[PDB]
Amino acid sequence: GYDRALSIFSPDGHIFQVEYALEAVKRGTCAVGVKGKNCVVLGCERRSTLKLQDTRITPSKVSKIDSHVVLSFSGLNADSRILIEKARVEAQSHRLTLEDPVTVEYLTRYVAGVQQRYTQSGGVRPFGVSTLIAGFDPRDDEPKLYQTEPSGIYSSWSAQTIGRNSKTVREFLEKNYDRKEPPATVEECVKLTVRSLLEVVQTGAKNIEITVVKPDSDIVALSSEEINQYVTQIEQEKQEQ
Amino acid sequence: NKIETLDPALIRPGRIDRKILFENPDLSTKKKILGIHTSKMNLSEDVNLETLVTTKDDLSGADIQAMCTEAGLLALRERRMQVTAEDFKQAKERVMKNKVEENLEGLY
Amino acid sequence: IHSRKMTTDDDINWQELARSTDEFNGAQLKAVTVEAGMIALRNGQSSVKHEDFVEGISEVQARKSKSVSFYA
Amino acid sequence: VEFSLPDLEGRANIFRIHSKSMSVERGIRWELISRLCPNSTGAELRSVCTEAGMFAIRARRKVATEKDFLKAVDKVISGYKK
Amino acid sequence: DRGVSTFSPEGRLFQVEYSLEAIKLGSTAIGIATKEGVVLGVEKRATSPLLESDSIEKIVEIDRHIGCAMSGLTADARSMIEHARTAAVTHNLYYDEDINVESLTQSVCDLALRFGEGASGEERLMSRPFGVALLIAGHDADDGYQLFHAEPSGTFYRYNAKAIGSGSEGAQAELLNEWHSSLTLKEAELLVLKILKQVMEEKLDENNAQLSCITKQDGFKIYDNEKTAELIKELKEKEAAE
Amino acid sequence: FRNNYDGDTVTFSPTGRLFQVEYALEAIKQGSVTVGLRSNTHAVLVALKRNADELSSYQKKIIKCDEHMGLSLAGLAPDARVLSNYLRQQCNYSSLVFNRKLAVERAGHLLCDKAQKNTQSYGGRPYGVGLLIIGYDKSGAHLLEFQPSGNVTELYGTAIGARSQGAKTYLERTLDTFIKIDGNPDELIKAGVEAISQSLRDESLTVDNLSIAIVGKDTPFTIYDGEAVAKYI
Amino acid sequence: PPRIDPSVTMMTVEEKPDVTYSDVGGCKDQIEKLREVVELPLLSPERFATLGIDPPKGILLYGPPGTGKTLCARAVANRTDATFIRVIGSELVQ
Amino acid sequence: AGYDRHITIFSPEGRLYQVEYAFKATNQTNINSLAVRGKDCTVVISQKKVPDKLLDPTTVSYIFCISRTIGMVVNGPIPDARNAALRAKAEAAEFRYKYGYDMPCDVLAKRMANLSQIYTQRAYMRPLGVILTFVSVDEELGPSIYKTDPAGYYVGYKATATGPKQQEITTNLENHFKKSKIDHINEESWEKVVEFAITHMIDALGTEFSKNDLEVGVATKDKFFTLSAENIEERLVAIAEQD
Amino acid sequence: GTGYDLSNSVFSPDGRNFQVEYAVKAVENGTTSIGIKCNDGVVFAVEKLITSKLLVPQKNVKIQVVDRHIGCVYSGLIPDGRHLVNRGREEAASFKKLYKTPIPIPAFADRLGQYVQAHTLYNSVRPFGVSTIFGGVDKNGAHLYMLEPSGSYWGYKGAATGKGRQSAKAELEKLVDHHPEGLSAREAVKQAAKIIYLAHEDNKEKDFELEISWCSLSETNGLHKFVKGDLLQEAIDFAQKEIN
Repeated sequence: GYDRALSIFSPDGHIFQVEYALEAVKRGTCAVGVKGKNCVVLGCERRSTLKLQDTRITPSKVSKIDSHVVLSFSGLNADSRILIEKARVEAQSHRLTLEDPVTVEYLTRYVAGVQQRYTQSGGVRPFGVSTLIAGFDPRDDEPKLYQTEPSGIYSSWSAQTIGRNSKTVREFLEKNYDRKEPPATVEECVKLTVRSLLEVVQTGAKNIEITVVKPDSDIVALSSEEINQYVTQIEQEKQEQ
Repeated sequence: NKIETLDPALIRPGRIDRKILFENPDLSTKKKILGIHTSKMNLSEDVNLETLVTTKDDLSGADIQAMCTEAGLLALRERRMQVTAEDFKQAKERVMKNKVEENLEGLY
Repeated sequence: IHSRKMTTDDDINWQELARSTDEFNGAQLKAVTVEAGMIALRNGQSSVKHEDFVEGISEVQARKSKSVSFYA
Repeated sequence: VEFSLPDLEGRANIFRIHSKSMSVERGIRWELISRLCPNSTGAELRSVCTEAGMFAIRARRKVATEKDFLKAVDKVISGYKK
Repeated sequence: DRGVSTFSPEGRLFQVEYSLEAIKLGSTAIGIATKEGVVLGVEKRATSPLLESDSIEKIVEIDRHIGCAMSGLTADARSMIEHARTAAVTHNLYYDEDINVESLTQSVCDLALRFGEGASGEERLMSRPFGVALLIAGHDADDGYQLFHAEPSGTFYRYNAKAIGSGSEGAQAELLNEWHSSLTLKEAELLVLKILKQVMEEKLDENNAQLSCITKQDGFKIYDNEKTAELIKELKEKEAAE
Repeated sequence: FRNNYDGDTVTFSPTGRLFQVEYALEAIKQGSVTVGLRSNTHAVLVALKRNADELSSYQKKIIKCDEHMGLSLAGLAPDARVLSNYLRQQCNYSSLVFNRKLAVERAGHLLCDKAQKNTQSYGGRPYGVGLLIIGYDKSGAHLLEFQPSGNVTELYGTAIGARSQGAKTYLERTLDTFIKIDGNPDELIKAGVEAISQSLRDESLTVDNLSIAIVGKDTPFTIYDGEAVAKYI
Repeated sequence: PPRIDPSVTMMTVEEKPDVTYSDVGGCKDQIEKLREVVELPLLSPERFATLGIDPPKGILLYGPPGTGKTLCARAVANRTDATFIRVIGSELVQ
Repeated sequence: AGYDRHITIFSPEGRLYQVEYAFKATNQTNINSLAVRGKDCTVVISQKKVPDKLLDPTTVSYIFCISRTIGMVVNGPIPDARNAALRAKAEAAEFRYKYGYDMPCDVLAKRMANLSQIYTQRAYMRPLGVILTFVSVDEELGPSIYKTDPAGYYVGYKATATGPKQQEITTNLENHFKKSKIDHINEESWEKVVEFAITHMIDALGTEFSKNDLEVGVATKDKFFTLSAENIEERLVAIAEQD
Repeated sequence: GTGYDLSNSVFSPDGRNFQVEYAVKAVENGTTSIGIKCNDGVVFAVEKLITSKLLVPQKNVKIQVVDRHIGCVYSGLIPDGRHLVNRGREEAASFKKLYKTPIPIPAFADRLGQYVQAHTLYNSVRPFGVSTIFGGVDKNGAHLYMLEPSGSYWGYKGAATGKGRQSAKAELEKLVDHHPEGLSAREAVKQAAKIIYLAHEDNKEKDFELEISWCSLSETNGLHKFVKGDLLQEAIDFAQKEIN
């Protein structure tokens, strides 16, 4: 029985553990994402310093909770992995009793609800990772992308990016994307994802992972050569002037 | 460099409202610092200022001056008055690795 | 003693003003005479009424100060 | 006499006095301007009026409109870093 | 450093005084309780233009005749809503009756004391109380429409017009001369929307502004972006002249 | 010294007193004021209700834990319900197993047991609130003044909160008056009005600012509100 | 003494300042405290001789500088038409 | 910072400061007691201080009774003494519950050794400010003395001592045993052993005491008791004759 | 390195707990209490601080009781002294549960002693800052013990603690030489009232109330009773004449 409290109230009215937990997200691996009318795309990166990574033994940064539901995170890897297992166990329980596949709205409030407990319970450290929950709903083609935060507050975002140099890359997603006219083509959502990752990490042929989510329980994982094709088309057309 | 040690009465708020931070130099500013040192420094026709600034740690004015300084020592040890393009690339990696590399890799 | 320097009608009752306060030293009781003496000047009165001393005591000082909130 | 930081009601009349000298749009509200800035020393409020007639020039406005005070107050808040 | 059980020399707690600061740094929930109903409204305060107003909801529904809002930090609000609906929905099981709004407020305030270092008035512990301010409304068959305020300290009062969050000093200052005894549903919806536009930083729209109404026969209702925009244009036409 | 000796309520002081125990008394003085009186039969609790705005209501300061027994709180409002809920459980336990009304003397013994445990073990804190408890049994009326430090004393009548010494002035000189009044609930209420009137430095008590509760042998515990107290104003 | 330096004009002497409400508006508590000990004796001092007491020998003003602490003395001196003499501590140190 | 003298942790010098301060609390009462062994029996004598005239000499005892055989001698405050007294009487009873015969002498010293370690090893328990001394007659080795310190250590002793003056009492006991080349004292009757311990006690101290200023424990074979006020007075009169 | 008084388990360099020494100071700030140990019984006496005339006599009594055969009195904080008696009363029924016999004085002495010594070991709990004085009559006789906040108690022919214990201990020692054999229960009440008035010199700022209770064999037959009737009236007038 470890009873020692952690979360307190700062003189300004905030929590010290919550403030420093969000700093680990901005200092972690940056991950972008977008969603169109019929599709949603979640991009990632890989450290270019020392790369021995083999494609088979490298764990994917975007976890798959359900056939039509995907889960990505930018932040602490190990603290997120515990919630990834609990999300898949809850997906089994939600499909068991209720006989319904887990949705994005239910998974968001669950992860935000679990993270909320560790913040309000003395003796456990709150998580320092902010997960990005995406995917579709049963018999629904509308993409649901909800931003889960370590504090427990969640919202919906069409284009959201958290990680290093986040304030700079978010300015590109506002000009290159509109709320009233989202791209209806699954290929256009991939091009908008690459354009956001070219301003952070140079090169990045095999260092970028892009996951495409399709309706009717279909997920197409782009290989290393398939992602490089979209990189060449954008870089050659960016240099026209 | 630090305004915390200055006299707050000497600041006289409302007379001076302008506090300008420091911004990192772009590709254009870095070529200006190189043009001063590489002017007298011997360089072949394969030495271009755009290649050196392409891959860089975004060094300040002190490390950029030290980059061309280390490149001159490679020619002195080999007893040659003409510095090739390999010395600028070799000296660029040494100064880049003396500032930030892995940032003590971590954060799970 | 502080009421001797103040010019009044000599209606001050020492029993009523003593129980109206809580633990005031010799320096704090002197400030009550100064505050209550200037209250009558706001209404244009030269002398100081005995109820003006209560107004200085009923004024909020040294205990709750200007903070009234939370429990009540 | 003890001095304290002025609240939303305390700063409501402060910005209205300083705006009387300058010529701005009278259809604005100074109670919202004082709400954007938290509790701060009154000496720092004078620097806000000096920044009101500046950003308005960038917008090609000889007078300070309602949107001019939005970017002017948000500029001095991040400068204090408190 | 400093424990949660340390009392201030004025008879208060340090952690409780700092918990109220997070309320004034959040959003503003404005509501007014009238005889014909209760009108509630909030501002979502979207920083980035890419934020959608569909996911964020500051006004939930505990019961058909009972509803509440939230302001300040919205993280700790989702926990109390689960416990508030627990003593509410199950009240139809135990007593088979609509739970009193005042009785529901007492259950919310009793769950804000769960903090502390774990002396036992209760079994399981809690790190810190909820830093959210809950404005609780509702209607019953006895006293009529009731509007309370759930504070993290546990004190609660019945307010006819209550604006929590950052609009505590700004909105309540105008409620003195703009509120009186006899009120209608049309005057209540326009007075809340007019104050909501004045307390908001940017221009008010149908997204960040979401209103609500409390009715006896129909119950708790939510106006969408289309119905909210109807009151926006109607307010500008009536306020254009004088 | 000062904050150096406080890690908790457990740590002592060179003066033989606990600072954290004394801090609970400050919450009673700056809160609401409550006045009560009794002689041989009935009891009249005069309590005041404050608020944070003129458009708000007045929170009830009188908790009813029994038909023949009641109390009044001056202090923290939500923290007083914790002690009353335990009192309500003891009344139901005494009316079920023992099938006997809980006496006022034995009620105060169970109330002080909660605050003493929080001032003993580490991590606990006492919840400062004033308690004036009344009631009637086969002996007579009993008014026990309860303190958050565990102190309890039976008195004819007393007052706590702001201007507590002002209301005790009337009860001291009239102590030989109201004790001879038995079976007259009207004069017992009028005596409490004159005691609280001298302690008011703010304004007069309206219909919603005056809460009067009375309990007795033939008359049960009733909470007067609205125009019920207008006859004594 | 060889102490005479004709620098004594370094201070700022403003007779009957025209500034009434600048930083003073919005703060009620600071106004009422300076009305009894300044405005009244500078207007009708004869009532204080009958009152029996004397004004305080000093007024302690503590708080953040430049917030209107100095302008508060100029506001109360407007109705009484009093000469405002300010001694700056920065120029006072020599 | 100062956590070395607050809670028990490994110090840069390798010493536990919190436990060492408990030894200095043993000398607060200033009680010097020695334990000697006869042939078939063992006799222990402890000092008794009565500062207040209102004290009851029958209630005040520095030597308790664990059972009909094994005794206990404690030097220090009574609250820390009863902590080890309740466990010693319980563990002696728990032995015959799971076994059924009498606990030996060295067993009780080991049972109380691990318990005194719990105070030293665990930070939330403070070490006792008393020293345990157990004397009895073993069914095999005969007379034996086991003195359990608050440190949790126990070893066989010929004749031990405690208190601030233990250095002077030990010196007297060393010169006596080296001449006889035996650990204990050889005597038939147990009454003469009481006079033997008093002789070495007076020469080490240098002062005399009354019947109420001393407490003489006597552990015989398969029997244990404590001399009353009239029995201790008889020992002081009997030793007055001859030597 | 200071901070030895911030915990109960931390020992001072001299080997004396500071929290134990601070508990004695709390006794000197409370109402004093005395006691008399007779042959066939024991006598307890304690005064009360009178704030005003609102206090109703013979209602709130600081003298506790254990079953019918044992009385108890404490000097110190109110909640600390009353909670310790509740632990002894609940455990007294457990003794009659298993052993069927009424609990004697020596069995009740170690009953309260194990709790006080337990709070000094655990730093997370606060020890009792009150001095408990209990006594009664058992099969072997009548005994009077005085418990201390440090958990130290022994036999006492008289018990004096609190603020006025300095002048109270002098009178208890004189009664031993004046009556080496024993003392009657009726005379002990009159003698205990004079000791209370002797310590009243520091209490002269307010009024006083005397509460005396005793339990004996040949009179109460092992029953805790309070002094009332003409026995209390004659005891007050006897001590007031000797004190002045």
